[PDB]
Amino acid sequence: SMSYTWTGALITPCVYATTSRSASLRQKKVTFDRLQVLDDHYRDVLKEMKAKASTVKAKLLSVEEACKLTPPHSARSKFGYGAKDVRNLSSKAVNHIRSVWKDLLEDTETPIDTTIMAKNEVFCVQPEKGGRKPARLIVFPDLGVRVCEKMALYDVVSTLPQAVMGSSYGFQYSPGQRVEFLVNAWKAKKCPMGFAYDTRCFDSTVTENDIRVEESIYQCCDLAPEARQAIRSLTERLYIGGPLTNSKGQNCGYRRCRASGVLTTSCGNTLTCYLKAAAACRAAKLQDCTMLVNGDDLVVICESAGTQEDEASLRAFTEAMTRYSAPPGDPPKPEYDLELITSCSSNVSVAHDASGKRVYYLTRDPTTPLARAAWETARHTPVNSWLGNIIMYAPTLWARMILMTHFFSILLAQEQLEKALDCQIYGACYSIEPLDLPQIIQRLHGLSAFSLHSYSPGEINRVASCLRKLGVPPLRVWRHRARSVRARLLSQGGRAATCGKYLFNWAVRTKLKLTPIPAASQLDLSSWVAGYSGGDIYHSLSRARPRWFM
Ligand SMILES: O=C(O)/C=C/c1ccc(NC(=O)C2(NC(=O)c3ccc4c(C5CCCCC5)c5n(c4c3)CC(=O)Nc3ccccc3-5)CCCC2)cc1
Ligand SMILES: CNC(=O)c1c(-c2ccc(F)cc2)oc2ccc(-c3cccc(C(=O)NC(C)(C)C(=O)Nc4nncs4)c3)cc12
Repeated sequence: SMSYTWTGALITPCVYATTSRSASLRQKKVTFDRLQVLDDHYRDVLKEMKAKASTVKAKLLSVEEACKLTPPHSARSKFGYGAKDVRNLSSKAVNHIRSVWKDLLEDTETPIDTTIMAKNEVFCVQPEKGGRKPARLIVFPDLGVRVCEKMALYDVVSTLPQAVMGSSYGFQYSPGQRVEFLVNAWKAKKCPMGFAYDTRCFDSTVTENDIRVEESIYQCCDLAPEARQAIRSLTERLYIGGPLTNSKGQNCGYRRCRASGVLTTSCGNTLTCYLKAAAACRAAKLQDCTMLVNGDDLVVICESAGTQEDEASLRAFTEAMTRYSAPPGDPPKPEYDLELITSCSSNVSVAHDASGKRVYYLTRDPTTPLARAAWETARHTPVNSWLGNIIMYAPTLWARMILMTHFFSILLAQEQLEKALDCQIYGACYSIEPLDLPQIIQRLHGLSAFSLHSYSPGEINRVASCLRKLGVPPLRVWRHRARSVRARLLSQGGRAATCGKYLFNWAVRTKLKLTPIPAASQLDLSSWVAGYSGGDIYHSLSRARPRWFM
């Protein structure tokens, strides 16, 4: 069937940023009929997956438990109540949720309406690479449905993917753990080879059968009968597809593929992609495959059988994936250095800590993080990629020298260090206090993140070239600026001084010996686990039992 059908009704809205005018170009790309042929390899992997799912027990979340997970800036309900009312357990919201739930338990076929919108993403615009890129589409049900999804499937999506995929489940890793997995995977092979597999419009390639296969995996859990019916009804009425409505309330068409704004988007895409990829590994007869699946993103580390054999295996892998209804965007390239694989726009690099020891870390081209940050300083935005980039890429030269320096000088100038901000980062929305960045960074990357030096020439040159291209002052200017920022932060004591000490040690002539932050142990990061991209999940950072002297 067709991934989408359109009535022709325009997608209405509620460093450059893509608008809902360029959404028409995206519609042509994402619209196509799907051809899917399955085999024994696919059925075998599926059964092995289902067998692992069988070990899972999932709790049914209460109205309140589910309400408390709602982001405060989550799109308001067309039934006149919003994220705040939900979070506050307002009788109108709670009563409207209890009815949506009842309807899911009682109505098994009626499609649920979804809202289609364009996601305004800030970019740079490379004139050498060609032209502009279209805006991505966000398909999501009403607030009431969204709370019900959490009641039925939050515990499923939090525990099932790791039970099924184990170490292959990307979303379970902090950036430091992800790198540890990749490096060990690489080191474990006699002669390693690796590649990234990028599917052309993954959500669109997802068939209504793919969606039932994943409900079949969810159905292996020990579920409460209401959770079972909710999963069943949500599959038929929402996940397999339904009608598309713009912000103006007009019908835009109909969908028969993955909805990007549902709780099961990351989880379902991970399971689906893993299933197809593990099946394709067998079809292409790759030896000793290690997979890292992160939503629609895939990295395979296998055993090299020689340049010509490896190229042959990859073509076979692609042919299998295509049959499974997962054709590639760009055909995969085999790589013989781990640092050469690019996935989730990232690559593994190496540096030294304070004692000369090697430390691996994730990095990426800084152009987009810098442009988005340049836009975010220019105009107030409710979701800051800059803070997600600091947290995600804390060990990188560019996050430390440019992002940290620039934004702490602004927070200093606005006496807003204490003010919690909402940060994006791939999936879920996080409420983070900039003053907590050192503990966060220590927890996610290690104390070494504050002592990294001896960066590779390639990384240094990438960062420097990028600054020149974007009209950003050079690294020597940033070192100067970070010395004032540091000085002013130190003079403020407490967490602010820790920000100056730890985050800006790189800027001082004679380096300070940095001890582990004591308060880093008391931060609760238990929730940080799974990917909830479109999942509408809110996690505000908390600390159990704070020691007074902190
Ligand atoms: O050779 C030497 O010895 C010294 C050279 C040198 C060169 C330029 C300056 N510039 C400045 O001081 C000013 N801008 C900046 O000091 C500035 C800071 C951050 C900037 C950023 C981003 C960086 C990431 C965080 C958000 C801010 C961008 N641009 C920046 C400019 C350049 C700009 O204007 N816009 C963009 C556009 C896209 C990408 C980045 C930028 C402030 C007053 C005059 C302009 C200072 C020193
Ligand atoms: C298959 N591809 C991959 O696995 C990735 C590769 C890659 C690159 C090159 C390779 F040769 C291989 C793999 O680079 C990546 C960069 C980022 C992400 C990512 C995506 C989603 C969440 C988080 C995350 O870390 N988010 C934060 C809140 C910062 C976090 O800390 N999350 C946590 N989640 N649980 C505990 S902590 C990170 C994933 C990949």
